[PDB]
Amino acid sequence: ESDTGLWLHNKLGATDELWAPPSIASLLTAAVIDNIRLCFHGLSSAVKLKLLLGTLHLPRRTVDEMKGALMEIIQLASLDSDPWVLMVADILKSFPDTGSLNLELEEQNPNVQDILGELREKVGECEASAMLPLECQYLNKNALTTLAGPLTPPVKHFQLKRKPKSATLRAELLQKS
Amino acid sequence: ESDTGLWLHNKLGATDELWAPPSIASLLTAAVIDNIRLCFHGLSSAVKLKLLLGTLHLPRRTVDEMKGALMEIIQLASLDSDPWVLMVADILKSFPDTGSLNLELEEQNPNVQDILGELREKVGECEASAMLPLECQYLNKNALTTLAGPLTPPVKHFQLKRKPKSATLRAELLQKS
Amino acid sequence: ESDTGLWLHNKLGATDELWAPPSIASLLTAAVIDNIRLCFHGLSSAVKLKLLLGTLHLPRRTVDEMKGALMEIIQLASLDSDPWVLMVADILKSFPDTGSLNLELEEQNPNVQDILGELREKVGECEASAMLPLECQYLNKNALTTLAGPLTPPVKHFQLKRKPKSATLRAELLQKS
Amino acid sequence: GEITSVSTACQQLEVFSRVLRTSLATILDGGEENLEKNLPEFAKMVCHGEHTYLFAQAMMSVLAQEEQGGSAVRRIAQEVQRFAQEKGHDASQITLALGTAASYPRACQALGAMLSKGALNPADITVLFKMFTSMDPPPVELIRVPAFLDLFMQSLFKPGARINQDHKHKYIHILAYAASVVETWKKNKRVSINKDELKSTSKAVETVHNLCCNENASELVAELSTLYQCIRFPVVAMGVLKWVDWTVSEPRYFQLQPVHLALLDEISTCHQLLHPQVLQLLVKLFETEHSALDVMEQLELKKTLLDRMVHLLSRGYVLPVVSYIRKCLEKDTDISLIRYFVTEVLDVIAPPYTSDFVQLFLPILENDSIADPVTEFIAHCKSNFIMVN
Amino acid sequence: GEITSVSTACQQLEVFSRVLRTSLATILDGGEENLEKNLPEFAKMVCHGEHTYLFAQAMMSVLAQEEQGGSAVRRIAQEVQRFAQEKGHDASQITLALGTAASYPRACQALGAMLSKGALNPADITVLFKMFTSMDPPPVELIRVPAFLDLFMQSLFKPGARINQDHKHKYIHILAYAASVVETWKKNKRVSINKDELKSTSKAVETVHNLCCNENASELVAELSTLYQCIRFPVVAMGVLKWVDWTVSEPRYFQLQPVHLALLDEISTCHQLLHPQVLQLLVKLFETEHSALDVMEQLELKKTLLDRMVHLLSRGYVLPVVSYIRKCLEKDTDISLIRYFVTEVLDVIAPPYTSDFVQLFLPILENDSIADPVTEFIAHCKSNFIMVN
Amino acid sequence: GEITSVSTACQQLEVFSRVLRTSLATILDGGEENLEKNLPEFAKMVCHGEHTYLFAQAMMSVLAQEEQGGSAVRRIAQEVQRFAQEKGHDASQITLALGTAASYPRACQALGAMLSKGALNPADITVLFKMFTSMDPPPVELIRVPAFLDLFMQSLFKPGARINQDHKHKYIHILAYAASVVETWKKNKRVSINKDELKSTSKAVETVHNLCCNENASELVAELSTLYQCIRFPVVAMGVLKWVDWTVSEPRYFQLQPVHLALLDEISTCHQLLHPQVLQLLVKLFETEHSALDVMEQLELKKTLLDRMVHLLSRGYVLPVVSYIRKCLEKDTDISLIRYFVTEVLDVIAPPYTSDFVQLFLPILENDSIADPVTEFIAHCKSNFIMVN
Ligand SMILES: [Cl-]
Ligand SMILES: [Cl-]
Ligand SMILES: [Cl-]
Ligand SMILES: [Cl-]
Ligand SMILES: [Cl-]
Ligand SMILES: [Cl-]
Repeated sequence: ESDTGLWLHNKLGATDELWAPPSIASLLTAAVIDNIRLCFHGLSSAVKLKLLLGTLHLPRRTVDEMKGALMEIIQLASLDSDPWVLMVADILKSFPDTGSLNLELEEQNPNVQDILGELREKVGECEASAMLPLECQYLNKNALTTLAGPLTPPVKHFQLKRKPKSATLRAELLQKS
Repeated sequence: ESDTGLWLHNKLGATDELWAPPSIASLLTAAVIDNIRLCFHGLSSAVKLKLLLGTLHLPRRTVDEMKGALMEIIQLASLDSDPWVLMVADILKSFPDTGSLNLELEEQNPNVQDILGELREKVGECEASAMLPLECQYLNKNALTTLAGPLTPPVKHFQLKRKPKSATLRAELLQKS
Repeated sequence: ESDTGLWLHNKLGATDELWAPPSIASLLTAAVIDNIRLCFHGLSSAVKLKLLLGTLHLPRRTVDEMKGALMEIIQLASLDSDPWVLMVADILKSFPDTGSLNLELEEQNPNVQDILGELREKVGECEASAMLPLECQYLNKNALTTLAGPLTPPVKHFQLKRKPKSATLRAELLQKS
Repeated sequence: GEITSVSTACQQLEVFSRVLRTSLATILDGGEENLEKNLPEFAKMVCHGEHTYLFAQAMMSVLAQEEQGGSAVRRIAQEVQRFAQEKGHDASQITLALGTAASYPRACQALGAMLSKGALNPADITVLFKMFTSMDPPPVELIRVPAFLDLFMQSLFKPGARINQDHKHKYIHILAYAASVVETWKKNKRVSINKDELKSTSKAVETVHNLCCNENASELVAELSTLYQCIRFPVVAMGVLKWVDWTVSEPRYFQLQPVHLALLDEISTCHQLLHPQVLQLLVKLFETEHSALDVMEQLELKKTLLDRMVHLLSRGYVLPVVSYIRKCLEKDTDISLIRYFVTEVLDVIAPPYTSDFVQLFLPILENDSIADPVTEFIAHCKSNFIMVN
Repeated sequence: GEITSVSTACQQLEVFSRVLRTSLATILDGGEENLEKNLPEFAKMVCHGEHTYLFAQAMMSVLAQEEQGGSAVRRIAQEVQRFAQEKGHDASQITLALGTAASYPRACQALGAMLSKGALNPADITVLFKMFTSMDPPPVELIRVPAFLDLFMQSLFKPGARINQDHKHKYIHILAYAASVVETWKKNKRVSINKDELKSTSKAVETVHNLCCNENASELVAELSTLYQCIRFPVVAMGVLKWVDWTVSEPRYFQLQPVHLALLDEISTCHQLLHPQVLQLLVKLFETEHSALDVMEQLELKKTLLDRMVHLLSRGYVLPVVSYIRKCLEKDTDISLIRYFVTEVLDVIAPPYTSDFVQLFLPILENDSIADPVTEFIAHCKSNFIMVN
Repeated sequence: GEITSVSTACQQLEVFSRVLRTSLATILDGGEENLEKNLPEFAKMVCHGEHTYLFAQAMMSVLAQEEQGGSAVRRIAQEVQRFAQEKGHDASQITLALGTAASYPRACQALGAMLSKGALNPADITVLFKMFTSMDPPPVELIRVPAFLDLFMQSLFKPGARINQDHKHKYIHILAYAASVVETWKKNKRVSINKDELKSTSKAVETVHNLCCNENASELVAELSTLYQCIRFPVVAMGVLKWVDWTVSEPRYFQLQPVHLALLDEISTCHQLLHPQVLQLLVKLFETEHSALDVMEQLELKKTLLDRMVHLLSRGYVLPVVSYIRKCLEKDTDISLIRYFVTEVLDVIAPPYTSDFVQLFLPILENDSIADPVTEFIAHCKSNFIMVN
């Protein structure tokens, strides 16, 4: 295709959109993928970030076909000048072959090293009665305990001398039947 | 006495009371003192702290009689596991022989060393016009100066142009007679 | 003159005045200047500070005549005990010969070294859009740019959709004629 | 104190990384209580672009691997995933690639479809159902995605709803499977699958589902004993809570003589994990402008909502409840309502108190202190507590 | 900012030690002025148990040995000893074992008895009296215990009181001995005893004692010149201050046409060490709810109490006085009373002012600044003072 | 927070030096916006005595030599020199000895005389004039002293004034010379002198000078087009600003039906360096107690002064303008006037906004938020901005 890089600008160059546009799977033709290695150097970061993230929205069948071409692009992105493009290229390098993202990201990456360094220590400081994930709210005790361990009982901030007014209300509504 | 340690629990085990109970001098029989070395290991800290402090409430005559037994108990307390029992045992070790408390408390005692270390420096920082003890308020100038030195005069925050309204009131009440 | 130092006290000893009194040029007779080297040691700092600053208020003709006597006094002041007298003596030492103050003041002078040290760094931190001197407000663009360089344009905090109400007011007053 | 535009914070990776580090630190400090405040400031940045969303979620997945407290980050990640969903962003492709969901082709396909559309369809539900009925079913952790389970809530307990009777058992089974089934693993190998609680849980859900969709509810009070027994199943309690929400939150509801709110007391008593949602609902109904209600009716209704808070408080969710009453006092609500909360709470509590409770309940006591258990509480605090530093 | 229970702070010696260190630091920082605030937070902890009281008092005795400022800690220890007394705790056994009081058997015995009972009895008073009359009397520092001297105040100057005439001279002598006698020591050996002022001081106390117990006082004004001369003795001034206190503080007193308050001006003029007690009394009477008094009578009475403060202020106790007027202004008292204090103070003061005074008197001036010496003071301050940092 | 007397701060050189260091730091931090606040606290200290003034000015001259930002210190020094002048202190001798002005005997003599007297006299004006007409004129930087140029303002544009017609061209020429002439230097040697703009600038000043002294102005509107063209010369704009100031600021002026204020909009549009003076004037007229004006007339007049601020704001002087409106809102001005400023500003601005603007304009928006562009602005801010730390 003639000026295939100019055409990518008219499709993904929209600064307003920062997420995958509707029908992004149809925009990424197999032939287009093979044309990206020809015009990548001149592309802006915004378009590259839409391009790279676009590979996640492709069906497993379409990805496996041009996985060689995808590896070539992701490699190109790992040699980019934009730090955002570099970071994304490091997360997707495991995708075209495994279908899963890379979570080994500390190798020669000061940002990641500084993030994980500081927060791993912070996460360990708040292990006492730490908030659980949302799925735990849907689980029976045995599934809950298997997954997250025993729940810490509520702190006793006082001692109940008598039962509240809501205790009498339960007995009433049970008597009505 | 059979189960003399159980009996001490029913007399001093009250968690509510943290000071010497009324008629503590009658509870500490000379024979009981000789029974404390037999059951001390099982006693709680609370009871031991009531026991050790109890020796101060005994008349000088009663203390001097079993001073050997008292030394034995205070020694036992200096080998206790509770830091409170240890601290009290170090203050009373001078008592059964001299009738006075020990104020040499820095030897291998990090707490005391940290307290006195920080505060000795703080006390010296506020030597300028430092507040005097209460007895000084009752003393004539010569006794006051002998004991605490010359008083620092009040800071002059302004200059009096005229005498206040209270000056005229003194002259009036002196004229009435 | 007999007790010429006592006479200087009755003329400049006023603690209320801390600036050059009116007609200070008439108080500093040429003969008086030659008498200052005789009575300087007993003078107070206040009077010396009025004396030294007084040399600035003398006409260029009067200064050049006793410049040798002035150098002698300024030297005496540079050996004074008062830090204020010393600082002033270091600023005026260049005056009787050049008519200009000394701005080389860092030599063995901890105060000046600490002032300039800290502030030179502070001045460089606020070079971005730094406030200009007052004379710049009176200058045409070409003189302004020659002297202080191009002005930094105002930060654009928003974008004008329409012109304000004051724009219509200008057109009206132009139509009245 | 300082404010920042989203665009600026995302343009430089270095800058974005630093804000992520402090924001995450704050959220972990705020606990689940201050989660609702500390979250949007972080989520807005992260959801600026798909690439920003990717990076932040990759960082959070790595932190979630920490045995000690990593679960708290998984919670944060899920809260952000919900933010993206509610703002029209599709983050299903990233979510599935983020975990080991992609290891199972058929299931991951059907699960991503529904997560992308944001609803449950019989086509993708059947695909999941057949697989979990076979001799070798996929890992249960796969269907335990918050975004997925919520789709069941609005499909089974929402006033309505559009559903196929020939597929209803499939919807119920998959939900009950996610809620009760327990797997055992050794060296990433699944040894056994425990389904003992699948039958009773599936029945509990089916029972309450039939009650909720029916409505008119005036028949609710008659089957209350059955309803309370089912609420003991957490998955069912979530459903009832959501159902009570949609029922009461909808305008033109307060024209009746309320059993819907009474069920909340049973929810609170049985499930501590649902306390912040119960309170979140109670404060949503407490801040609604009921223009159709009479002034006296508005007062008593708010007193009723406070009665739920006092009950919740008595179940051990006290500090976040006490904290809210102090917030609307210092900043609106009439004095009579605040005094009622104080009265009712002081009528059921007794020493010993913690310093954390006193530090919140004593200040609210001495703002307009005219109302004796009040002064007696103050006397206790003055005798037994000390300010430091 | 943070609050802590007493029990928790005392359970661990490590924790108790740390709070002691910061509390003592704060009290030493607050000076005698902020003593009344910073003390109870420390005292409540220390007086939790006898063992906690022992440890803290042992620490304070060691600090009191410092030549430079150690006296300030002895003051703190005595303030805490009083706290224990007022809370029903007996700390006489510890107090005597704490010093060199135990070195003298007979005297220490009698002194501990009365300190434990909290009153003076003729039996133990005679034992002390005979010893201080002999050729070899015990150290005067022994009877110079604040807790002891106070027992004399409520026995000699309190409205009443129960006392034996055959023992009265013994009570007077011991008090006058503690107040006037001066010993000289060399290498812990007492060289001489100076009793020159014992005769006149004993007479001063006896004179005012007879006046105070008499009352009706309407005879007070007649013997005012004698009364003023005696007030010059600090021990007597303390007595008059306490007597004026018990007289005025007792309800149903303000039905007369006040000489009792006028004596306070003489106290202030003679004794700077009594200024914080004079003010403490004046603010106690300024905050009393006189329900029996007429509104206009309440206003003028408060103006009268302010006249005492302005006099006290003019004696060099200005900063704590100015500080109190600012506290009740920012936080109650009607505007007219605050304006009267400003008017009277500005009518007698003049430059130079210290920055410490301006920092307190200028803010109180410009809150509701409508009342010229006021604007002239502001003009002076604006010209001569500078804010830093 | 802490206050200090001027005397104390100046007695010790060590102490004075430290305050100088922090004061100068603060003023450099406050920028030109907060200059009017941070200056007097420093100036009062520096102007305590001639020796203190000398030391501080010597320190500031050395700092002014820094190529990067040294000009900002020269500004501070000139602000202090003005403070000394306004307090009756003569600092002309120091000012001239401070620079290279003393290098030119005749001129420096005449320049110091007028700077000491504080006015312009024909004698010393002629001496300067003849020298700048000769083939070898002195450096133009010599007549570019703020204190000097101001003397021209009150002599040429002040309502009046006392001036000689035979000398008027000399006054005009010297001013126009200081404003337009451009010299080139190489190794402290003056290569050329550019006078191209001297003719047109001199004419601009002469034209407006004749208009201002005339008055009655009712003839102002007729020659408005000529007047606007001249205002483009900064030296003339300064004159008009000062003239408008003296005209309007003088009491008993608001009895007319205002062209004087309308000229300010043209000043603002042409000269960014005059924005802080334009605002300084506008806030001076906004805080004047017009006792002769009717209530409705006072309201509309203040609305008129606000119209000038909105225009000024639209010229890129927004942050200091927005800041002032927030100050009088949080601390006086009636609500209607504040709402008008908000309305007018929101009617002409649009995204993108900076965080610095939002941080000031959003708080002023949500104090009494009842008035849609307002809520739409809040919606934008909530969507696009984030709080950090
Ligand atoms: Cl549970
Ligand atoms: Cl407690
Ligand atoms: Cl005294
Ligand atoms: Cl002063
Ligand atoms: Cl310009
Ligand atoms: Cl924006």
